[PDB]
Formats: sequence, structure tokens, C-alpha cells
Amino acid sequence: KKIVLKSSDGESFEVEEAVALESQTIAHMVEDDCVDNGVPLPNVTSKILAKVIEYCKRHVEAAASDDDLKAWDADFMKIDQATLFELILAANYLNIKNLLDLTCQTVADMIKGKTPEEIRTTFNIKNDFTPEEEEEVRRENQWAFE
Amino acid sequence: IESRTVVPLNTWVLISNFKVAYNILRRPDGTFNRHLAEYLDRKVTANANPVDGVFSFDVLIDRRINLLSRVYRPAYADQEQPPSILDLEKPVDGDIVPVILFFHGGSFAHSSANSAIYDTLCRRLVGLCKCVVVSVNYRRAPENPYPCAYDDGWIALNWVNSRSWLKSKKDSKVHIFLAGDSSGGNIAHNVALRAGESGIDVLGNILLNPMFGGNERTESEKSLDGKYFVTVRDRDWYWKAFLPEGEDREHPACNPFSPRGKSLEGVSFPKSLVVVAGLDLIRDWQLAYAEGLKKAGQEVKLMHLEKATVGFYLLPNNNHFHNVMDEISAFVNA
Amino acid sequence: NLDENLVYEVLKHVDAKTLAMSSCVSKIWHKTAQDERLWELICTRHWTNIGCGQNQLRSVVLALGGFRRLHSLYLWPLSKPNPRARFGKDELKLTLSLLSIRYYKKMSF
Amino acid sequence: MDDELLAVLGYKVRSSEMAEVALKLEQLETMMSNVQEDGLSHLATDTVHYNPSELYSWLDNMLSELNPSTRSVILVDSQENGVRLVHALMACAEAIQQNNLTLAEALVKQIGCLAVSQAGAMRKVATYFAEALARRIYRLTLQMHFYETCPYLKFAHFTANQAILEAFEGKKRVHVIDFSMNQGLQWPALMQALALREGGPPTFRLTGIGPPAPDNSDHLHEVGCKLAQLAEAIHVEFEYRGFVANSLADLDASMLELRPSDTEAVAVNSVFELHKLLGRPGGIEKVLGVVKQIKPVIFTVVEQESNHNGPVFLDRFTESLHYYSTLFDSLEGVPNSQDKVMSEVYLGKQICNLVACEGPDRVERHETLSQWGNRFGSSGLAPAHLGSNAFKQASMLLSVFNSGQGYRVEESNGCLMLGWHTRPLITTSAWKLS
Ligand SMILES: C=C1C[C@]23C[C@@]1(O)CC[C@H]2[C@@]12C=C[C@H](O)[C@@](C)(C(=O)O1)[C@H]2[C@@H]3C(=O)O
Repeated sequence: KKIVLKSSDGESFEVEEAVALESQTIAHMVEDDCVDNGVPLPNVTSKILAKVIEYCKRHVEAAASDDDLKAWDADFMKIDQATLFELILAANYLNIKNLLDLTCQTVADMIKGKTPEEIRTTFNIKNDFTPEEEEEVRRENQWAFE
Repeated sequence: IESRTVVPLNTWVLISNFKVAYNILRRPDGTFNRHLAEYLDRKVTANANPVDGVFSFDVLIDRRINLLSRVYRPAYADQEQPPSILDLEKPVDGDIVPVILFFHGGSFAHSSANSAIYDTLCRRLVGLCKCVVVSVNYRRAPENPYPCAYDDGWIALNWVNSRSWLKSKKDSKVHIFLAGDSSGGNIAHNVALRAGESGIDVLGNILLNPMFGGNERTESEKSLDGKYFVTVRDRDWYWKAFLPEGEDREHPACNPFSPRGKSLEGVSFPKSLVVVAGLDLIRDWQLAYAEGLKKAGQEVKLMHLEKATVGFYLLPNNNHFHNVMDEISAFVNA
Repeated sequence: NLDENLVYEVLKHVDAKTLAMSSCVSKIWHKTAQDERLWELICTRHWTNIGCGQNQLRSVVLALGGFRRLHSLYLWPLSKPNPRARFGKDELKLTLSLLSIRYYKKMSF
Repeated sequence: MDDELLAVLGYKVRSSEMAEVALKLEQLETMMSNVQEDGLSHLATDTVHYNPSELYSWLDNMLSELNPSTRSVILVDSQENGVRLVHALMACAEAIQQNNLTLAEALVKQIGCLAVSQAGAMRKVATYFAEALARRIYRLTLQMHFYETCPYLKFAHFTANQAILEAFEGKKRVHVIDFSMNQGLQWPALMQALALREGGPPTFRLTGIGPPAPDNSDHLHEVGCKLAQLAEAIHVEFEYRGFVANSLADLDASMLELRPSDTEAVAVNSVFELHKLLGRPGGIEKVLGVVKQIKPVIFTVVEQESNHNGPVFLDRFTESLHYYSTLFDSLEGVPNSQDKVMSEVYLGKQICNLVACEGPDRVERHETLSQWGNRFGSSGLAPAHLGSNAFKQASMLLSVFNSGQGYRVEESNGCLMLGWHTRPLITTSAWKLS
């Protein structure tokens, strides 16, 4: 069975039936029937949809040796900040546990060993703590600074 | 079956129990189970009241490293009442009195100064020798690796030399004899070598089964492997837990007569008495050390023991104990 | 622009020291630092053959003051000498006794 | 009988069982050689050992598991001028024993003048002893701070809890009779450990006895309410009942409202309280008899390992001097705080009551392990050996503070001692019905 997926911009993608069961939300929709036309995904970008399509297709193809998948998912993560954030959001939305786990592991690895100075430069975030509260929290975690 | 015919039943039982207890305790990783070791060890406490002519008390030499030592001296003849705490540091009487700085064994990782076996050994040494004995409590590997023991021995020797109540009328100096058993032999040798080029003059050394090793296996390790309560695996385990990580058995602390070690010729070294047990696995290394001392130009007397095993100086029910004690008494009272 | 749950998913796969360091960067990260699940899983990382169910231990620890204090008061000093050492049942008993005694101290009549 | 050489060496082996011991040793050797390092790990960590001096029972337990007087003195270098201090102090004690008072007063003044210029723990103990001698001449928060700044109470509490917990396995109804409730800082640990057991927490009954309130307060009621609140927060059943009594000699086995022993076990606890009773003639025998009538399953006793019940004043004075000088020496590395000062005040009150007071008023009459052993064994009580788990927990306790420096724990004859290096200070032991 062939399934047509429609993106927000208007692009159409063709997917298979066995890979559809990988997304348990789509499986839950399927067992309740009431699905004849292409399922629309409003708040999803097209390129992220293509990327997750490639990921799931490769995973099901490989599943049907561990070093091979380790190398493949290592090579997959050669994307910048924006693609990583979009992929994390998509994995949250369609609820694929493996992709979300991999993305969160990658982000945890790249934040590992950082300092309250390095993290703010990494993510370009605004420090909203006053000197008093900042000194307080630094003193609370002072054991980590030695 | 071979061990039960060389040694009496009591010594066999004691050494077998020690071997089993240490075997249930050794760790392949390299870590040391300290708590059960302390629980299983049998210790005693000092008794200022004279018991069979010997009393003892503890002195805390150093507080930064918790360096402690125990002192045994003979009972006072002029004091019928037991000596008081103020009388513990009474100046010694006699024209020449020797003091023995003693180091215990345990492969640097077992036993303590207040252990029962070494307390009894020091009491017998005081009784037969008629001398003062200082037993040092050095730090134990692997939690405290090289060179902690040598520093502890050096500090104890400096403390003993600087005392004023352990002195001699004849020359107004202290007559110090260094003695050690098993690991204590290595510690005594290293401390004597250090003190030779420092100012403190040492009278003699008494080594009881000294511990020395190298990479090349000798001809005694293969035949006696695991036949007289000692195996080879424990030897490498103990030497690995002592030496710094990333070092072999050709370190100078393991083999004094190594290419990296300093030559003993041209340097001051006191006379020594080495006692070697024939039926032990480290016989060849002990004999090599004795011959190296002989060839270096320093005086050394060899006492080769034909049919004695390790731990022959822990019970007086054998015949070699008397010979060793008599030889030591002749060596110190010369 | 990260939301609350995704930050939890990120910090799930981080170690104790890095989590403590990241507890200070921002307010949202600070809020996601004190969830008891992360510190529970960190604490139950060097425990083997405990002898009791995880639910009972979690409930008792939560009643006695949480897992963060349990880790930062007794477990870290215990692991400071030998970081690579598994904690058996006896270390758990000692730490839980200390925590219960502290909770008895701080509580008012 | 026992082998003499082994006995002095420190092992208890009968002469008629030497061959059996050797056979067991060889069997254990082959059994351990058969198994891999897994059996060695199992005996290193999973198992526990009782009474290592008894080789026969220790070897039997290993085989079953694999195949299912004396006085101690320590000198301190910080005695540059302490020799004159001890000279003057012992001279004053002897003069007191010689019915001479003017010389005693002059020597007290001399001790004060000399201690004016001294700097150390010697100064503190000398000042306290001089005050005690002055009090003798004239007649011729405490415990919380001490608990917080010293490890004696913590070690005693944890060893007692371990012994009681090991004695409360496989039982459904337990009851605890505490002869010194104090602040109840020991029971939270016992109840937390009993809550996380394997089988379900049983019903817990607590009956406490404490000294009369000097200010007519309800300290026992407050402690009971706090313990009940903690038990409710931990989900364990709890019944509490507090008692007020001047001494333990007025107790009775029928006045405690004891349930039958066949349906509920009884455990008696005592910490630093059995030596306060030796001052009254016949009290200790009556207390031991009522304990026997209770028929408990365990009796935990923690005491101070020193002889202070000698008839001669001078001997007691000397050994108390040396014990307390060692104690004050052992408290120099602790940083300065109000806790330290207030605990020195506690120890000063200790010394003052031990030295100046006399007669039944003096309650501070300690004894060593031996005499306590003969006293307990005269009423049909047998020892109960503790394991290595208590030893290890005590080691961790002493390692929490000061990086585990100075204080050491040792085992002998089924009892544990916590001491400064090699000088025993506190002795904990357990007994049962014979
Ligand atoms: C593993 C070891 C180490 C032993 C020999 C043994 O085979 C058994 C136990 C040790 C030991 C115990 C006490 C004595 O000091 C020693 C010399 C001995 O005879 O036996 C000790 C001796 C040693 O420390 O070298």
C-alpha cells in the first residue's frame, strides 16, 4: 500500500506501508480507519519531512551489522543548528522515539564539558539573572568549579 | 602433601590459614579490600605493666602523616612497682646499649606494627637480645604507593637518632641496628642506603628473608611453584601494587643491582646479616643480593637455611629459630 | 526557544557533573535541573544488587528530602576518593541512615 | 585445652582438633582452586564472617557458603613543659591522699601559674583538673553538641542498630526497650532500615525510659510525637510509650506491660548508661535479673574501655588523667566553633564529677571489657558475635570526617572498639540468653 504525504508548502511525497507502522501515531490513526485521502501535516517543513523519510526508509531497510547503522547515523548528523532544531521539533511532533533519542544524544554530546560562558555563546541565549542571584547559584554549584 | 612433612602441624595450619585468608581477598583489578583485611587481622595493645620482663608503649612521632611507632624495653630492676608514665622515657643504663629499628613484612600491603605476630617477635627479640626495640608503622600500598614507606622509615630513624634518653655514656651517641623481615628487609636496605650519605651512622643490618625481584625468572620459581604456601601470581600482584604505574620489575626499588641503580662500591654501608630460607621461591634473588653485597666490597655473612620455609621465625617449636636468635645476639653484642 | 519537555529529553542523556554545571546557565534549565527523575537515574547508576524494589526506595527518598540532596551530601564525598567504585548495599544503608537522621533533625515538633 | 603458641599468636584452636582443622583447610583450598574469581568475589563482598579467631567455625562457615590488668599509653611530642605539669599534678594528688591541705592549695596555685604560659590541650586538661582539685579541697545542648562534634555517639548508635537489625530478621512483631532515650537520634535509622527490608516492615513498638525532667518538661512526649510523625511519613506502624524514672533499680518485669515473648520479640538497648548505676550496692544485679526475666533476644551494651572503679584514689586519678589527656589530644584538628567549646565544657564537667565527687553521688565509674564480661556471665548471659558489616559501616563513618585520620576501629572476642590510633576508647558488644 502506497501513502501520499502532503507538506505545508504543497510538496507531495510517496511513502510505503511497512514504514508507516514505524510512526506509531500513524498506526493509531490507521487502526481507527477513517483514512482514504492523503494525510495532511500542517505544521511541518518539507525538507525536514524529506530528511525523516530518508532516515526511516534507511532504518527499515537495514532492520530487514550494528557498526553499519552506527556509521550511518553518525554521518546523518552533519547538519547545522537550524536543521538540528527542526529535526528535533519534527521528531517530537510525529513522535519517533529513535530519531528524537539520537538528536538529543547529539546535542547532549555537543553541550558536554561546557561552562556557563560557553553555553551562552553556543546557543546565543540571553542571561537574565541579576548579579546577586547569579552569585547565589554559582556558590550553590561551586563544587563543580574546582 | 610436601608441605606437611617439612614443618610442624601448628606452623602449617597458621600459614595455610594466612594464605587462604589472603586468597579470598586478592582482586584481579588491582584494588584492595581494606575493611575485611582489617577485620580479619589480629591486633594487640601496649601494656606498660611489665609482662615477663618486657613492657611497651606507643609514641606518635608524626601527626601530618600519622606516623606512629611502638617501643619495647626491658623491665626496670631498681623499680619493684610497674614503671610510671613519667618513667617510660627514663634514660637507659649500661655502658653500651643497642636499639633495633625493626620493619615488619606483609608484602608492603599486609599486617601492622601492633599485629600480634610482630608484637610477639619484638618481645622475644627484647627478651633474648636484652635491647630496646622500635617497631615502625609505615604506610601500606596500593593506596599509598612508592615512596611512602622509605619516607616513613627515614623519619622514624631521624626521630630515634635525635633522642636523648636512648644514649650511651661511652661515646655519647646512639647504637642503631636496622632490622627487617620480608618487605622490612627492602625497607631497611633502602633506609640504610639513604642514611649512608646523610650523616647518620648505622651499625648493622639484619635481613630476614628479604624481598627482591626482577623480570628474568630464576630456576627456583618453576620447581617450587605453589608447593610451599607461596606461588608466583601473588609475587607479580604485590610488585604491581607497589611500583608506580607503567613500571617493570627492574626499578631500583625492586632490584638494587640494576643498570639504573647506583653502584655500592665507593660508598659507606654497614655490615649485614642476611638469612635465606632454602625452600622458598625467592631463594635465588636473595642469594644474588648476598653475592652482590659480597662483590661490592662490603662485609656480609650468609646463613643459608637448608630445610626452612617462609615464616620459620614465628613459632619456637622448630630448631632454626634458636640458631637465628643466637646468631643475631652474637651479631649485635659484638 | 526550547520548550520544557525537550530540555528534559536533552538532559536525560547527560552525566552528573555536566547536569550540575548546566543547572546555572538559565532559568528554564534551572527548573529542568530539579526534576527528581534525572537525579534518581544518576544516583541509581553505581548501585548493584540493592535487594529492594525501585519504587519503595524512590518513595522513601522523596519523603526524606529527594535524590539531589542524597547525591550532593553523602554519595559524592563517598565517591571522591575512588570515583570508579560500585556502591553496594552497605553504602546505601549508611547514606539513607544519614539522610533520615538529618530529616529528623530539621523537622519541628 | 588450647594450643599455647597459637593462643599467644592470636588464634583459638583446640589441641585435639588440629587434624580436623588441617583437613578443612585442605578441602577449602581445593574448593577455592576449583572455582573461578566469582567465588572469591562472593566471599569477599556477599558473605559475612563472625569471630575470626575461632578457626573451626570460620572454616565451616566458609565451606558451607562456598558449596551450599593492661594499661595503654600514647605519648605526644607537644610536651615541652608538660613534664613539670604532671609532676605538680601528681604531687598535689598524693598530698590530697596524705591529709595535707595547705600543700595541696599551694600546688594548685603552682599548676595555675604554670598553665598560664602553656599553649595546647595540655593547658585545657590541666585547668580542668586544677578546678576539680580545688572543688575536692573545698569539700574536704551538652549531648547534642557532643554528638555533633564527636563520633562516639554516632558509632555506638550505628553499631547498635546493625546488631538489632541483624537480630530482627524473620520476625513479625518486635518491641524495643531503651534504657536511655535521650534525644532519639538512633531510632530513625533503625526504622528506615526496617522499612526497606525484604518481607515487609513489621509492627514496631517502642518503650523508652529517661531521667526525670529538671524543669518538669515533656521531652519524651515531644520525641515520641516526632518519631510518630516520621513513621507516618515512612509508612510503618508505630506505638510509643515514654517512662520517667530516677534510676533503673526501681523497674520491674510486670510494670512494663510486656506482651508474651512467643508472639513478639524483645530487644533491650543501652548506651553509656550502665556505668551510672554501679555506685549503688546491689542495683546492677537486680537490673540484670529483671533483664533475664524479660527474656529478650539481644542486649546491646556500649561502654568506655577504661578502669575507673579502683578503691585507691591515686590510681583512678592517674588513669583518668591519661585517658582524658588522650581524649583532649584527639580533638585538636577540629576547627574552632561553639560546638567544640561547648563539648570541652561537657568533658570538663565529666572530669569534675569524676574527680571531686565521691560516694553514691559519683556515678562516673567505668570499667573495661573483662569485668563487664564476668558480671554478665554470672547471670546466665552469653556473648553474641558481631559481623564485618558493622565494622565496614563504622569505617565509613570514621571516614566521613577528617578524611578518616586518627580514629581506628578494631575487633576482638566478638566486640568492637573505636579508639585513637591504638588506644581503645569505646567498646560495643552484644549479649543474649544462654
Ligand atoms: C602471600 C603470602 C605472603 C606471605 C607468604 C604468603 O604466601 C602467605 C601469607 C604471608 C605471610 C604472613 C606472615 C609472615 O610475615 C610471612 C613472612 C609469612 O610467612 O607468611 C608473610 C609472607 C610475605 O608477606 O612475604
